[PDB]
Amino acid sequence: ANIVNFTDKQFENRLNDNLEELIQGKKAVESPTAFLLGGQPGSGKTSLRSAIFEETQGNVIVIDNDTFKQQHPNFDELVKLYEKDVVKHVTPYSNRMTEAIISRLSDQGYNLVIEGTGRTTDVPIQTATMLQAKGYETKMYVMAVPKINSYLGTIERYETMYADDPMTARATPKQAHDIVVKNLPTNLETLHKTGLFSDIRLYNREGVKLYSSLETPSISPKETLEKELNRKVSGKEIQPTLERIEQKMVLNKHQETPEFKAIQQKLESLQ
Amino acid sequence: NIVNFTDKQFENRLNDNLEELIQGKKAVESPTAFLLGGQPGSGKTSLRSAIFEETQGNVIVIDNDTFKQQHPNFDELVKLYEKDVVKHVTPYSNRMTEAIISRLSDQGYNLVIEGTGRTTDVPIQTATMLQAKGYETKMYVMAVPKINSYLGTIERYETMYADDPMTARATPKQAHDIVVKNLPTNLETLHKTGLFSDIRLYNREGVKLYSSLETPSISPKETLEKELNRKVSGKEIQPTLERIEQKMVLNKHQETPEFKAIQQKLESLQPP
Amino acid sequence: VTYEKTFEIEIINELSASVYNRVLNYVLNHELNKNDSQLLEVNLLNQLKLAKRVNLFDYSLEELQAVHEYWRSMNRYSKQVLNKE
Amino acid sequence: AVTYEKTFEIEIINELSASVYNRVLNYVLNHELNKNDSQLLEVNLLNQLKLAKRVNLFDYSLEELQAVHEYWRSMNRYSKQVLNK
Ligand SMILES: CC(=O)N[C@H]1[C@@H](OP(=O)(O)OP(=O)(O)OC[C@H]2O[C@@H](n3ccc(=O)[nH]c3=O)[C@H](O)[C@@H]2O)O[C@H](CO)[C@@H](O)[C@@H]1O
Repeated sequence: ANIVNFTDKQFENRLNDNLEELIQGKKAVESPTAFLLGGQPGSGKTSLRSAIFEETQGNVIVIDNDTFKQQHPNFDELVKLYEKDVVKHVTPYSNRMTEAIISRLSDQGYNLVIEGTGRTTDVPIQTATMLQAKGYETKMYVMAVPKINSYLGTIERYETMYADDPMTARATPKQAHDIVVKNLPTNLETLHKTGLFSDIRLYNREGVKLYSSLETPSISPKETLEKELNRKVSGKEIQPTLERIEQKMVLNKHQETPEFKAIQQKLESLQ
Repeated sequence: NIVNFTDKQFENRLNDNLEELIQGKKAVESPTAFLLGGQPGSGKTSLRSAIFEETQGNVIVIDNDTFKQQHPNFDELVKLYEKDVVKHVTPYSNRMTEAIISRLSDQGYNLVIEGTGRTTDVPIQTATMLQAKGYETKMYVMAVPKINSYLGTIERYETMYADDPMTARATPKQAHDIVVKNLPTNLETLHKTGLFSDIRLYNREGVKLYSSLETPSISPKETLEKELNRKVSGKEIQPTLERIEQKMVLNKHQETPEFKAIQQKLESLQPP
Repeated sequence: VTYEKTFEIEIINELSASVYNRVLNYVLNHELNKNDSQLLEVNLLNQLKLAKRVNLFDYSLEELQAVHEYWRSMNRYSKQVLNKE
Repeated sequence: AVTYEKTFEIEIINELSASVYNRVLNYVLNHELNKNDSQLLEVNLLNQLKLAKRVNLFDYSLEELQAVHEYWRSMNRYSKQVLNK
């Protein structure tokens, strides 16, 4: 019980607000479409949100598990205890919330964007099936991004949030990034085979469609994704990203990290 | 000539002003207007408080100074006349104050009209114009020692400067002294006109010191003079001096006649 | 009614008027639609409108100090956003 | 259609806005404040944020997005300071 727990009334309240915010300027439709997001951390899955915002012309609701982490009634007390190692403790809460939101919003039939990584086949399959027996068309838009670029993205993200709030900041473990990369190509093929999705798409960072299962029904997403994931990035292209993170890391005062020292040896090999 | 402005620019700002001011307020069948008096630094915001309580919050405060920076070309006017910008934007603020009083009195909201009481004629014409619209008219004035109000102007200025150096303008000594000099005689004058159902004097702490309604044969003149001319104890100005020094140090205004005065006074009040 | 609170209320009034007027002026000057909260500067104007609705006479010193630092913040921020010509 | 630069901002703004808004939400709910009473300092804050959060970020310039980044840094600083009783 105690600090980790929360009364049903406390959850009830936060649910009401969340729903109230989310419905702002949105109507329910008769052919509701749920877009399940995919991509390793640092991909920039926000790119997908903008493509889906455009596709649905603004009538779509984003359900992002992360945005509820700090919404645990007792969160304040849970930092005076666990500081940077707090995330684990509040995940129970944020998972329950997301599933109640996805639940109530799908009862009414609003268009949905559901934030995901695609680390597992379990979650999207379970979500897609739940939604289909409710009238939803279900799609899956996934980032197709070089592993080096996405790994750099995780580094930059953390470094920018350190500059915002030195207390909130916590980096994505390299293994957490590298697992989604190792698993995702195969996971998308397994999803392809379920025929639960009317369209699986691959987008690059610039919003450019690289693959569509609807357009190319006998081609696997797998080969195409691996190719981008593995594609080697020119010093030409990687030049600005390196410079930007380097200069952000001086302000954050992080020279003495293996990540920064590895940037120096990439910036030195190209001078 | 950037000092001028179109009638439309005025109408647009008038419309916003009115929205803002009627928010949560209600026009009534028997409206009151409360004209304020007191030298700069006397703390007239204390009067707004008492009136808010008296009207249970159903009052609209009308304050000339809040309109000065609302001139359409204001930012172009400071980059040209700098410290001396006030005199150029007063015509706009005057015309705006009058338009706002006119419209709100047309409807019949309760009003607080901020003012110094530098004259009798201005409050008189105001009261007379409002009476022709069914307003009861009262006058609520601050009675504050001339040294407390002067220290008030200083502190105001240095607290404003600490928030924003551009926005802060020193009250000139004359503006303060002229009102101190005129006020007591001006109140007796106003008293004799009978236009005001009540003339009240309040002190810094919100205590009502005099009421023409309660004592209609005693004039406000003497009670106000006692207070303007009251000798203030060293022990009474000290907290104010301390706050002033604090802001002046922060603002790097140590090299002024004011700061050396305040520093000498504070050293004279130290337990030997 | 402490002079301390009265004073803070005086300063808050002058500062909040300064900030509001800078925003109002810019919104009016650039002919921006007041009914469109999507427009950044209008959104900010609407936020300032809510801020001004409060009765400051009902606040404590700690609350007043909090309001004061609100207007320092918007003063800083408004200058930053309004950089159009 | 969209740049990495801008979308990286949007992603940052989102995590930050959620962090600031949730602080204020938690305070309001836990202290049992009437969300309908915009006279309460903490409820007036919430309402402003409800207002700021109500925008489409995909429709802003990079300049505008940086401004919005700066806003939520203000609210971060301010919210922490004001709920710091
Ligand atoms: C946004 C999100 O959730 N992903 C976070 C999650 O990754 P993670 O890989 O766990 O994200 P998943 O896509 O697996 O979803 C996580 C949880 O969100 C809910 N969910 C998600 C998708 C869905 O279609 N239906 C559904 O209900 C479920 O409760 C699920 O268990 O933890 C990481 C830390 O390890 C964070 O860096 C990610 O930001």
